[PDB]
Amino acid sequence: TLEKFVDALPIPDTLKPVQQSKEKTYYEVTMEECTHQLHRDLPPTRLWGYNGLFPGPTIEVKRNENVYVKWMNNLPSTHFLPIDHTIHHSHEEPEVKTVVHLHGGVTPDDSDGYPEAWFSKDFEQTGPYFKREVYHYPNQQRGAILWYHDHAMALTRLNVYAGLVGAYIIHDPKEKRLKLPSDEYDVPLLITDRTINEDGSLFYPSAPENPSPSLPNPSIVPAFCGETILVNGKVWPYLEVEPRKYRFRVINASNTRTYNLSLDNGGDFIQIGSDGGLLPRSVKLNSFSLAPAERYDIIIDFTAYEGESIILANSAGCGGDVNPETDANIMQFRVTKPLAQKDESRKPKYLASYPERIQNIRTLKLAGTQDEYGRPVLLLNNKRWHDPVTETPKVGTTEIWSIINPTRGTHPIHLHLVSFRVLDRRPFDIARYQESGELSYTGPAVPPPPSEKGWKDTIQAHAGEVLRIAATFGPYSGRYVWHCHILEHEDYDMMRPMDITDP
Ligand SMILES: [Cu+2]
Ligand SMILES: [Cu+2]
Ligand SMILES: [Cu+2]
Ligand SMILES: [Cu+2]
Repeated sequence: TLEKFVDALPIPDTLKPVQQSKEKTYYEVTMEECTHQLHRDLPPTRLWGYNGLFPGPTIEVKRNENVYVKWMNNLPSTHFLPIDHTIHHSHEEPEVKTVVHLHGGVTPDDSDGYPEAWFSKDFEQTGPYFKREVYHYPNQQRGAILWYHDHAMALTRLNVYAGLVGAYIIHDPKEKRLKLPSDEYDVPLLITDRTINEDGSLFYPSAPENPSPSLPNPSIVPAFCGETILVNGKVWPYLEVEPRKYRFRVINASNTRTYNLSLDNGGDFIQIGSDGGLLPRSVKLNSFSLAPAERYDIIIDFTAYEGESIILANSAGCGGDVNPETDANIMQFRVTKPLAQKDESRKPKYLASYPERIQNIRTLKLAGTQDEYGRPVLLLNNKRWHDPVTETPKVGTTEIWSIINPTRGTHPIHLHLVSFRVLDRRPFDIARYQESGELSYTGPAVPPPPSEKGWKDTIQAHAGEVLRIAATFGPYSGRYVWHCHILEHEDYDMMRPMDITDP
């Protein structure tokens, strides 16, 4: 049992380009097995990290900066986490496959990290949709918090759990005039839950509880809940802050876990941004939900709290009620850093302008069948990944997607390429829907909360509700994906191709 708040929060260094001109910025990032200490009292942990770091280096770019990243695999030929060879069928494929997805990137399709565009060490073998070694990110999109992570077919949950996550921030110079906290007062917080063995090794389950002797071994599990919470690669850390305003880029980089965050003194956050950038107006919040892959861009004002220790707390359980001594804690702010200068930052109310013909309305069901071993296989609209593509929006057109969730839990649905607006949620009769396919509403539609009135790319589709979103598909055409971002679901098999067409 690990003592909370004994290690300082690491802040990943910002990556430096290999080459840079006015016309092009070129980066190199190599996936490496590495070892890092995750807590004062733990032996160092074997991890996989981008440039050997966990989290990977923060990448900072400007809006419209012409950026290239050569993501390279220099990993061992065998995994250290348990592979289930039964969940995917294919010559010999390598055991360790990787591909990097820039989550939220407005990105040409062959640079988006398609799950079948994977590569092994030194690109020796490549998947059937691989086109290029050096990914192109034109960054023609709103300032926002993005993040990058592995997306390889049938291995995403393992490769991400291993450590392959990092932040990517797009800065729009037109927002500088808002005077939001910046530089050292603008800090990413990548939250990852983990279970760690006494010898410092990562624990990831090789089977569910009570496995039959015919269940494959290893077997995928449908959800993972870590015993410990890390921020920026350290267990239950502390951060010393100045008594002033900070901006935090809060990223949920966990496999399954949803957080519900608050400050233990009852203090408020100010939300300034969602996945897709600044909200139209700042939103004062006492708490917020944060499902896998969601980002909240927030201001915490420590001005009136000098000397205090304030816990970033969590009320959401994972596989049970939250434990006050463990997963109810994220990190600890200590307002004990002297002011380096006057706080000239602002927490303005007016942040951005607010968020068209409906070409199509797609009705989509979240469901799942059972495999020959009795395991649940989670599916989008009862199709497998490999089935012919059905979500085929036309480029430059707007659609409404109506996501029906008759399952017992929330699924955070992510669409690549685009960000979208949230229209509403509406409860329905689950038994009736399961029995007949008939959708009968048991309540009026509810508009999104203020947090969800801007632009999103990953959205909680709660149980027994229809969620409606609207997106304009573009600016690129090509082969992308949409999926549940619970990685244990994604990999078996809650992920579908999404082809944006250009007739
Ligand atoms: Cu993602
Ligand atoms: Cu994505
Ligand atoms: Cu799911
Ligand atoms: Cu994805």
